[PDB]
Amino acid sequence: GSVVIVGRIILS
Amino acid sequence: APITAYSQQTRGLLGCIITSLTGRDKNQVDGEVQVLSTATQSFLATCVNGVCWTVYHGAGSKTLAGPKGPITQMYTNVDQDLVGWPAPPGARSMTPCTCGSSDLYLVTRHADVIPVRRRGDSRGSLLSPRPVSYLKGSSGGPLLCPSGHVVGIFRAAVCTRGVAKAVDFIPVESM
Ligand SMILES: *[C@@](=O)([C]([C][C](F)F)[N]C(=O)[C]([C][C]([C])[C])[N]C(=O)[C]([N]C(=O)O[C]C1=[C][C]=[C][C]=[C]1)[C]([C])[C][C])C([O])=O
Repeated sequence: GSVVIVGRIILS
Repeated sequence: APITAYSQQTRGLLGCIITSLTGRDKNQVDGEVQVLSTATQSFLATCVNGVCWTVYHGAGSKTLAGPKGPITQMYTNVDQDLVGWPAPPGARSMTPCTCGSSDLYLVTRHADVIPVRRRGDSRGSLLSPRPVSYLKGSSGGPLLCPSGHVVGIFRAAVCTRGVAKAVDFIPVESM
Protein backbone atom coordinates (compact mmCIF):
# COMPACT_ATOMS: atom_id res chain seq x y z
CA GLY A 1 0.00 0.00 0.00
CA SER A 2 1.65 3.21 -1.26
CA VAL A 3 1.60 6.67 0.31
CA VAL A 4 -0.50 9.00 -1.85
CA ILE A 5 -0.34 12.79 -2.43
CA VAL A 6 -3.87 14.06 -1.78
CA GLY A 7 -3.17 17.78 -2.08
CA ARG A 8 -0.50 20.50 -1.79
CA ILE A 9 0.50 23.71 -0.01
CA ILE A 10 1.96 26.50 -2.18
CA LEU A 11 4.38 28.80 -0.31
CA SER A 12 5.08 32.49 -0.76
CA ALA B 1 3.28 36.16 9.44
CA PRO B 2 5.55 37.13 6.53
CA ILE B 3 5.30 33.80 4.76
CA THR B 4 1.81 33.08 3.42
CA ALA B 5 0.39 29.80 2.01
CA TYR B 6 -2.82 28.25 0.70
CA SER B 7 -3.78 24.63 -0.10
CA GLN B 8 -5.34 22.95 -3.13
CA GLN B 9 -6.79 19.42 -2.65
CA THR B 10 -5.98 17.05 -5.54
CA ARG B 11 -7.91 13.84 -4.78
CA GLY B 12 -10.57 12.42 -2.43
CA LEU B 13 -11.13 8.97 -0.90
CA LEU B 14 -11.79 6.82 -3.99
CA GLY B 15 -8.81 8.19 -5.91
CA CYS B 16 -6.70 7.87 -2.72
CA ILE B 17 -7.66 4.28 -1.98
CA ILE B 18 -7.19 3.39 -5.64
CA THR B 19 -3.87 5.18 -6.11
CA SER B 20 -2.50 3.50 -2.96
CA LEU B 21 -3.26 0.02 -4.29
CA THR B 22 -1.81 0.54 -7.75
CA GLY B 23 0.92 2.95 -6.78
CA ARG B 24 0.45 4.94 -9.94
CA ASP B 25 -0.18 8.69 -9.73
CA LYS B 26 -0.54 10.68 -12.96
CA ASN B 27 -1.57 13.92 -11.22
CA GLN B 28 0.42 17.06 -11.81
CA VAL B 29 2.43 17.80 -8.68
CA ASP B 30 3.09 21.38 -7.53
CA GLY B 31 3.91 23.29 -4.35
CA GLU B 32 6.63 23.17 -1.69
CA VAL B 33 4.68 20.83 0.56
CA GLN B 34 2.76 17.68 -0.38
CA VAL B 35 -0.29 16.62 1.66
CA LEU B 36 -0.14 12.87 2.02
CA SER B 37 -2.47 10.01 2.97
CA THR B 38 -2.23 6.26 3.48
CA ALA B 39 -5.06 4.07 4.89
CA THR B 40 -4.67 4.92 8.58
CA GLN B 41 -2.91 8.31 8.65
CA SER B 42 -2.58 11.80 7.32
CA PHE B 43 0.57 13.89 7.19
CA LEU B 44 2.86 16.14 5.15
CA ALA B 45 6.05 15.93 3.13
CA THR B 46 8.39 18.87 2.61
CA CYS B 47 10.48 19.03 -0.56
CA VAL B 48 14.04 20.09 0.13
CA ASN B 49 16.94 19.93 -2.39
CA GLY B 50 15.18 17.50 -4.68
CA VAL B 51 13.85 15.13 -2.03
CA CYS B 52 10.42 14.89 -0.39
CA TRP B 53 10.95 14.40 3.28
CA THR B 54 8.51 13.23 5.96
CA VAL B 55 8.15 11.32 9.19
CA TYR B 56 8.89 7.61 9.48
CA HIS B 57 6.12 7.24 12.05
CA GLY B 58 3.75 8.25 9.22
CA ALA B 59 5.09 6.75 6.02
CA GLY B 60 6.59 3.66 7.66
CA SER B 61 8.73 2.06 4.91
CA LYS B 62 6.28 2.62 2.07
CA THR B 63 6.68 3.77 -1.49
CA LEU B 64 4.97 7.00 -2.65
CA ALA B 65 2.58 6.78 -5.64
CA GLY B 66 4.22 8.43 -8.70
CA PRO B 67 3.84 8.95 -12.47
CA LYS B 68 5.67 5.77 -13.45
CA GLY B 69 4.61 3.44 -10.63
CA PRO B 70 5.61 3.48 -6.97
CA ILE B 71 8.68 5.39 -5.76
CA THR B 72 11.16 3.76 -3.44
CA GLN B 73 12.57 5.70 -0.52
CA MET B 74 16.21 6.75 -1.08
CA TYR B 75 16.53 7.50 2.62
CA THR B 76 14.99 5.60 5.52
CA ASN B 77 16.20 6.42 9.05
CA VAL B 78 14.15 4.88 11.84
CA ASP B 79 15.87 6.60 14.80
CA GLN B 80 15.80 10.15 13.42
CA ASP B 81 12.17 9.44 12.34
CA LEU B 82 13.00 10.67 8.82
CA VAL B 83 12.25 9.21 5.36
CA GLY B 84 12.87 10.55 1.83
CA TRP B 85 11.72 9.88 -1.75
CA PRO B 86 13.17 11.50 -4.93
CA ALA B 87 10.69 14.32 -5.43
CA PRO B 88 8.44 13.71 -8.43
CA PRO B 89 8.72 16.42 -11.09
CA GLY B 90 6.60 19.49 -10.43
CA ALA B 91 7.43 19.72 -6.72
CA ARG B 92 8.89 23.11 -5.75
CA SER B 93 12.06 22.26 -3.87
CA MET B 94 12.97 24.59 -0.99
CA THR B 95 16.40 25.49 0.33
CA PRO B 96 17.94 24.60 3.68
CA CYS B 97 18.13 27.62 5.94
CA THR B 98 21.53 28.36 7.40
CA CYS B 99 21.17 31.98 8.53
CA GLY B 100 20.50 30.82 12.09
CA SER B 101 17.23 32.59 12.87
CA SER B 102 15.33 32.02 16.08
CA ASP B 103 11.91 33.13 14.86
CA LEU B 104 10.52 30.12 12.93
CA TYR B 105 7.17 29.56 11.22
CA LEU B 106 5.38 26.22 11.13
CA VAL B 107 3.22 25.51 8.11
CA THR B 108 0.28 23.28 8.98
CA ARG B 109 -1.86 20.98 6.83
CA HIS B 110 -4.59 23.64 6.65
CA ALA B 111 -2.08 26.18 5.33
CA ASP B 112 -1.68 28.32 8.42
CA VAL B 113 1.72 29.86 9.11
CA ILE B 114 2.26 29.98 12.90
CA PRO B 115 5.09 31.46 14.96
CA VAL B 116 7.63 29.24 16.72
CA ARG B 117 10.47 30.31 19.04
CA ARG B 118 13.46 28.02 18.56
CA ARG B 119 14.70 26.65 21.87
CA GLY B 120 17.18 23.88 20.96
CA ASP B 121 18.46 22.11 17.83
CA SER B 122 15.19 20.23 17.48
CA ARG B 123 12.78 22.09 19.77
CA GLY B 124 10.69 25.27 19.47
CA SER B 125 7.85 26.71 21.55
CA LEU B 126 4.56 28.02 20.18
CA LEU B 127 4.38 31.79 20.83
CA SER B 128 0.62 31.10 20.92
CA PRO B 129 -0.59 27.70 22.21
CA ARG B 130 -2.87 25.69 19.95
CA PRO B 131 -5.00 22.60 20.43
CA VAL B 132 -3.09 19.45 19.47
CA SER B 133 -6.08 18.60 17.22
CA TYR B 134 -5.20 21.57 15.01
CA LEU B 135 -1.73 20.10 14.47
CA LYS B 136 -2.87 16.55 13.65
CA GLY B 137 -2.07 15.81 10.01
CA SER B 138 0.74 18.35 9.91
CA SER B 139 3.61 16.00 10.86
CA GLY B 140 6.23 16.36 8.05
CA GLY B 141 5.32 20.06 7.59
CA PRO B 142 8.19 22.53 7.40
CA LEU B 143 9.65 24.79 10.07
CA LEU B 144 10.75 27.92 8.27
CA CYS B 145 13.00 30.92 8.80
CA PRO B 146 11.69 34.39 7.90
CA SER B 147 13.40 34.27 4.50
CA GLY B 148 11.29 31.18 3.75
CA HIS B 149 14.13 28.64 3.92
CA VAL B 150 13.63 25.39 5.81
CA VAL B 151 15.23 24.61 9.18
CA GLY B 152 13.40 21.42 10.07
CA ILE B 153 10.39 19.18 9.58
CA PHE B 154 7.55 18.95 12.13
CA ARG B 155 7.40 15.73 14.19
CA ALA B 156 5.75 15.85 17.57
CA ALA B 157 3.56 18.15 19.63
CA VAL B 158 4.51 18.64 23.26
CA CYS B 159 1.26 19.11 25.11
CA THR B 160 -0.79 18.96 28.25
CA ARG B 161 -4.56 18.56 28.44
CA GLY B 162 -5.14 18.89 24.69
CA VAL B 163 -3.12 22.03 24.13
CA ALA B 164 0.15 22.15 22.27
CA LYS B 165 2.74 24.40 23.88
CA ALA B 166 5.82 23.32 22.03
CA VAL B 167 6.98 21.26 19.07
CA ASP B 168 9.62 18.66 18.35
CA PHE B 169 11.13 18.71 14.91
CA ILE B 170 13.85 17.12 12.79
CA PRO B 171 16.57 19.66 12.00
CA VAL B 172 17.43 20.18 8.33
CA GLU B 173 20.97 19.20 9.27
CA SER B 174 19.61 15.63 9.50
CA MET B 175 18.54 15.77 5.83
C1 LIG C 1 1.91 13.85 13.27
O1 LIG C 1 2.38 12.50 13.13
C2 LIG C 1 1.65 14.13 14.81
C3 LIG C 1 1.48 15.68 14.76
C4 LIG C 1 0.68 16.33 15.89
F1 LIG C 1 -0.24 15.50 16.43
F2 LIG C 1 1.42 16.64 16.95
N1 LIG C 1 2.83 13.71 15.59
C5 LIG C 1 2.65 12.71 16.47
O2 LIG C 1 1.61 12.06 16.53
C6 LIG C 1 3.80 12.28 17.39
C7 LIG C 1 4.19 10.82 17.16
C8 LIG C 1 5.40 10.27 17.95
C9 LIG C 1 5.70 8.80 17.63
C10 LIG C 1 6.67 11.06 17.73
N2 LIG C 1 3.23 12.41 18.75
C11 LIG C 1 2.92 13.62 19.32
O3 LIG C 1 3.00 14.66 18.64
C12 LIG C 1 2.44 13.50 20.78
N3 LIG C 1 3.30 14.13 21.75
C13 LIG C 1 4.37 13.47 22.30
O4 LIG C 1 4.28 12.25 22.50
O5 LIG C 1 5.51 14.13 22.05
C14 LIG C 1 6.45 14.48 23.07
C15 LIG C 1 7.82 14.28 22.48
C16 LIG C 1 8.08 14.63 21.14
C17 LIG C 1 9.33 14.45 20.56
C18 LIG C 1 10.36 13.90 21.31
C19 LIG C 1 10.12 13.54 22.64
C20 LIG C 1 8.87 13.73 23.22
C21 LIG C 1 0.98 13.87 20.97
C22 LIG C 1 0.16 12.95 20.07
C23 LIG C 1 0.62 13.72 22.46
C24 LIG C 1 -0.59 14.58 22.85
C25 LIG C 1 0.48 13.99 12.63
O6 LIG C 1 -0.49 13.37 13.04
O7 LIG C 1 0.36 14.76 11.68
